[PDB]
Amino acid sequence: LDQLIYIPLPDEKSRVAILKANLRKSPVAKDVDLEFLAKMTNGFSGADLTEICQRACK
Amino acid sequence: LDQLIYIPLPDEKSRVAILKANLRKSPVAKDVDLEFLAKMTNGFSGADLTEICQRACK
Amino acid sequence: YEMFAQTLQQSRGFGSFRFPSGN
Amino acid sequence: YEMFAQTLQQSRGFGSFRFPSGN
Repeated sequence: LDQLIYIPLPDEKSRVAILKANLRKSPVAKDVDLEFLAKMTNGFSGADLTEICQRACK
Repeated sequence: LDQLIYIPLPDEKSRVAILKANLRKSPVAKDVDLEFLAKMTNGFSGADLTEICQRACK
Repeated sequence: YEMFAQTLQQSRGFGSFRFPSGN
Repeated sequence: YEMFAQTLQQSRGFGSFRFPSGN
């Protein structure tokens, strides 16, 4: 194992794409502004966004 | 000294009022949206907001 | 037990979170 | 700071304390 690769926390565009990808199973309403959510969260990882989506569905 | 009083980090409205109070000396342009700034910052204290305003003036 | 319960608190913030009501 | 604030909590109890309403 030679190549060391660092994987940081996601930025705004990646959080947009993560929130889009974690919601293709559920039907959401079209007035939900996901870009506003991704702008508001800074230190979140992917598991945190998945936790938010799961609590909403619950 | 009897009464213990805890003073937390400021919330959104307090950050709005801090950014307004730290700019009465300088002339700012009227298209600056301070409420957007106060919505974006969460863990900032008063010294951080004063630092931002000072770097802008510089 | 109260201290371990407070270690599981949410982020100190995000109350009164609202989307922009834009028509 | 939150933990030191919780060390200054009152006794975990005594909420809804009421005198006996005796005529």
